[PDB]
Amino acid sequence: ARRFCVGGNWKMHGSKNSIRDICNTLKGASLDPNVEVIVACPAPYLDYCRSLLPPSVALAAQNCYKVEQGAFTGEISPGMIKDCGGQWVILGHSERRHVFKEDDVLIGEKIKHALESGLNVIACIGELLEDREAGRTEEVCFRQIKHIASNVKDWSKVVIAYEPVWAIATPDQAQEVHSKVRNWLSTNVSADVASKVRIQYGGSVNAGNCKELGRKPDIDGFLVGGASLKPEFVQIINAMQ
Amino acid sequence: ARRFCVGGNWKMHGSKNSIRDICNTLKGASLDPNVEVIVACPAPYLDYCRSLLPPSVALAAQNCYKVEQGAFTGEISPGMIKDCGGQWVILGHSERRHVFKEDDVLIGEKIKHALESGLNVIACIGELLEDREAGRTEEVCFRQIKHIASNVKDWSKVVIAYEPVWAIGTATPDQAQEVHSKVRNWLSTNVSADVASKVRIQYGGSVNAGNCKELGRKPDIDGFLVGGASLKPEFVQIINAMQG
Repeated sequence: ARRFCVGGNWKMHGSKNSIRDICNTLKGASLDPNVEVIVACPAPYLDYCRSLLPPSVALAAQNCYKVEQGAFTGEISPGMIKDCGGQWVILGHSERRHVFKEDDVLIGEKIKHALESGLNVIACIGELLEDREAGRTEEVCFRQIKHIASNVKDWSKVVIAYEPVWAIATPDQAQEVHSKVRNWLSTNVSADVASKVRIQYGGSVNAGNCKELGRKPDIDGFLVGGASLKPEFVQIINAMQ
Repeated sequence: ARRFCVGGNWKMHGSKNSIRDICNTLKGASLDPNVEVIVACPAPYLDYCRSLLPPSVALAAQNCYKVEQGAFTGEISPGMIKDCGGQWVILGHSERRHVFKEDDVLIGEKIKHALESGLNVIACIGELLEDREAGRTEEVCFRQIKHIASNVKDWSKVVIAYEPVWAIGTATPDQAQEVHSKVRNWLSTNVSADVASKVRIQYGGSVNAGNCKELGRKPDIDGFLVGGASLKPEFVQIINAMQG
């Protein structure tokens, strides 16, 4: 009874002409109504995308800071994001964690502030290649979700995204991790919450494997990357039709 | 004679409402035309500020990454900045360096990419209180300037800002002048006399309508990189620091 959720993380890609044509494709396509769709564009285009996006696609930012105002050059707040039409924010993404050194406590605080600000959150987790080779997939993923759960009061506003960053994985391997994460939630938070929380597959998703990955009982959607910039994103959204 | 340059770094402040007021103030203010003015707003408002800002104020971003495109969630590039009306980018700011651990080589690569992309750069340097009270204000400021100079081939596109981080955590006009002076000498001997002669070096310490006038008269201080005051009406008076 979990609503399939598909997010598109454009990452550091996009211009006014390229974003516009992606939006036209979205609002001009037959999208499965049952699906909750989200796209995350670069901060400079937030207000712009919101004007071109159909009401069936919610707008997300790719990151934000843990406070509303401050001497933090280069940082944006949940307040600015909402001010520009955004409703979601991606927090804890593997690139922020590994390339930009964002630690669990910081991510924890960002999630807490984002939520009290009225923003929904896609909280990301994932282990590195070395973590997996050392049977540390669970130790890493549990510790990361722990810091997230600790900052979530209303789970109806967050979606978890699992990133097999170690894969730079099979539908079977992804289902296993999603399964364990849900189990962690069920025993450490509540059965109620574990049943309703969407866990998106943040691995490599394309038109060729979306239907199989989506059928997995514990996979409730995707956090798409490169393909979210292509027409192929429409097929990925319609994975469960 | 170097052209006085005043930058306004709003940092993490601003809403469509608040930003509209500041632009209207600048648009309706009486600004010394000799001054080159720049304001750095949060990335979400770039396109918005450009349409409300008078042609006398240039638009800047508060940061950017080192590549045009890529798998770097949360990062923006010089290309997007320019696509939204921006002409400048602040790089190496004390907050990025210390709060977000941005290091010298990374800042160096950003500066080189921003420049080749057609963007002007305000490159920041500054030592911590630990470095100062330890007698290494120079060794820190020189390392940073070194990594900056190494990635600059057209100095006409760059402005350097000095941040007495060691105080922004009180610093007199005398000590500020001494640092700008050493930095300029570093450039004169390690880059060229010409470049050191023309490069603007802004004071990024705390600037207000109360000190801007005497800080500006310092021979080696060519402007400011204002913080909190750039959100208030006094920013106008700071821009007019050298007026008569």
